[PDB]
Amino acid sequence: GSTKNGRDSNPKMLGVKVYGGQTVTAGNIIVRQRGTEFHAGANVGMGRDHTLFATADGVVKFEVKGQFGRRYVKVET
Amino acid sequence: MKVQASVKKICGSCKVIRRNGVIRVICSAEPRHKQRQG
Amino acid sequence: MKTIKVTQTKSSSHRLKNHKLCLQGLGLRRIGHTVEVQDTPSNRGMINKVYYMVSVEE
Amino acid sequence: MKTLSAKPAEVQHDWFVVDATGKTLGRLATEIARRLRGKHKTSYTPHVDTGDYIIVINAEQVQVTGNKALDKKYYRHTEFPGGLKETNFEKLVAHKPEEIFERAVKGMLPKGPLGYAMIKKMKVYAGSEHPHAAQQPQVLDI
Amino acid sequence: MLQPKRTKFRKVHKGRNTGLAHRGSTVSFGSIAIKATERGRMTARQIEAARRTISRRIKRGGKIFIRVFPDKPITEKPLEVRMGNGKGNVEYWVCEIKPGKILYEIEGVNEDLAREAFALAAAKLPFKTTIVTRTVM
Amino acid sequence: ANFVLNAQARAEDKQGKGASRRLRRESLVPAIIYGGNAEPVAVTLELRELVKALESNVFFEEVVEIKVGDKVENVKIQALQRHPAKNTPMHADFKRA
RNA sequence: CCCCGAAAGCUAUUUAGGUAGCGCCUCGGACGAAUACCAUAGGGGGUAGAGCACUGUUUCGGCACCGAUGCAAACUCCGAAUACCUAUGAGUACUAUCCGGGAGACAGACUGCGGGUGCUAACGUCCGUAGUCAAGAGGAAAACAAUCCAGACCGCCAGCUAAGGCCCCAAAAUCAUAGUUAAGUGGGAAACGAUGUGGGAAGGCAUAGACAGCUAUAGUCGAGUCGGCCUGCGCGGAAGAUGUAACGGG
Ligand SMILES: [Zn+2]
Repeated sequence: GSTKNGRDSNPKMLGVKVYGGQTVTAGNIIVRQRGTEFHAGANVGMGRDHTLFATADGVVKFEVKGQFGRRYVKVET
Repeated sequence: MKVQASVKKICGSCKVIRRNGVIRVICSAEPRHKQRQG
Repeated sequence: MKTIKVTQTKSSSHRLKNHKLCLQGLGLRRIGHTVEVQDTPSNRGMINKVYYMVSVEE
Repeated sequence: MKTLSAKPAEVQHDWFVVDATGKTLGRLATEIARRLRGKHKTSYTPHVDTGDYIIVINAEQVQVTGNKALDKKYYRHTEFPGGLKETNFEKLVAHKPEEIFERAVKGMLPKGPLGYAMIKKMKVYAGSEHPHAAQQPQVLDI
Repeated sequence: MLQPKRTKFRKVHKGRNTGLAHRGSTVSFGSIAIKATERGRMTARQIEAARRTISRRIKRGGKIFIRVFPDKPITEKPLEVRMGNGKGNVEYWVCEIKPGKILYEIEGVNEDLAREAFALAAAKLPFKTTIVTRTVM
Repeated sequence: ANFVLNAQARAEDKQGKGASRRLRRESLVPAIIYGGNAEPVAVTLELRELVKALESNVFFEEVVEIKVGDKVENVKIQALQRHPAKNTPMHADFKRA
């Protein structure tokens, strides 16, 4: 006979692009994510596809905050 | 005489001996309990 | 500043790339070759990574 | 050319007689092979024969350990189909001890014309007497 | 023949059997237990045969607790077939056995009868066994 | 009174996986004693003594005296770890009584 | 004659033993430490393991629930070592990047580790990762591309060593100390069986006389002995065709 499987989708290259302690410029993308695994803090904007980008020049920092305990990424000038 | 890899005592009239590198079971009263090898 | 002698005791032909680079950074170039190096953590790391094919005289 | 090889013409072969009563076959055969090849002389040359003549007496008293006397098998094949013939140490020592010593020594000697020539210098006899009184052999304990 | 009533997926990967059994090595539902000492695979038919032997020989004078359940399907290609063309079909179910894994416990019968029955059962298993008893600590 | 286990001193160089395996090869069992009014104490015991004590049922309820040099600690057996297959004791936890 | 020195991958193709761009090689120019190894500092994770708090599944009990117990690539309340990114620094290495001229190559193989497929079969097949062969001689493994040691500029009848070895074929100890084996085990093969022999811990009994036997519970007998557990080395289980042929030989 034959098999009904044998299909897959092309890769999407998701994940973190700039790690904590690094330097960024305004407009640099920091996180590529399907959902909001990370949220935006100061000087970080969110795109329509949930991408996180930097709106200011500085140093990236990750943190855990809030009652929900969700993770935030921000830029320090 | 029964030749088998597993030879064991059957009754109290049996005896296990080793003759020239071969294990044997010999029974006094019963001549059918004779076992060889194993 | 103290110094330490290091001698290569085995071949490096079929070892890992980082291990060969550690030999190069220490300055060893062939079996039996001995060098004098400064006693610092930076050099000690390279020596420890290739401990199995070197001899250290303190 | 400062290193020199022995000259066959200048070689001297000395005669010795050995008694095999009570000794172990292989440990005797090793020494016999050494002396036949000439490893015991400072003039030893691989391509020259510098050994000594070795007579063996009381060859049928040679001994083996363990159960080898019964369980050591000698084979020989006639080139005809199915022609494999077998014997054991006790029968062979009773019948032809010379063959026992010949096998033991030829196994330990080199294989070639030089080896064949070297093995000619061994004389084996089952009795206590040998016919080589003229050569005046000396007693050697090995 | 024990088999899961329902399953999420029909076919599973082969995997590898390693490690020891730190869980399931303690007698907890009875007095006297039979425990494996090496690793392997135990089939449902083997489980049933061992249980039947033990029950027959103890004459249903106590309670047997079974602590192995086959939940891993196994597939084989039918026959006369070349390599490729997809995975095979399920033919039987098995359970992974690690050293220290308890297989059967007996409660309510005497030590001699229980041990002798376990001796009968061991002749059908594909791996070595040993006998243990309840203990305080 | 009933049980006086003779223990040694188990130090930092003797702690760790390699040291523990070496000790068990030398037929010794690492153990820990933890209780109030003091910090934990790491010790080593003898396998034969531990096995003999474990057989008795009163060992679990009665108080035990652990002797390390001049010091004596009155404790009770708190936990025991056993090899899954061979069943040999491997580690013991004692609580000061 | 001298110098350097690959690849058998990705993507696309009426494409699959062809070809094109990229990756890998070489030469020139420009440019030079902006590079690499290691140490320290900062950073994300959901794999090994483990667990049942979601999903599914399993057994035993008391009232869909509660107590106990077990499992999972497409389960997770958890969670490493490594690997990866960034900054600073000692030492050692003409490294890293750009522009241009010329290519070859796009049929790989074995082995170790993590896996799918297969029968936890194949010198089988398909991925990731490291080594060797390819394109690499020398020594060892009897003979043996892919295993171990090791990288051949030329000459020496000089010396020291690696893997492996020192009774003879054949270079070097019939070397030294303390034990084990009797099976030529060494020098092919399991479930299982039973006695061999060495070592360790424990237990029953005993000249108010046990234990094997022989005589009317006794005793004319006179000290060890009965039964087990954990371990070292051995034994049987073991049948094929050309000729000993399962230590290379002695
Ligand atoms: Zn009988």
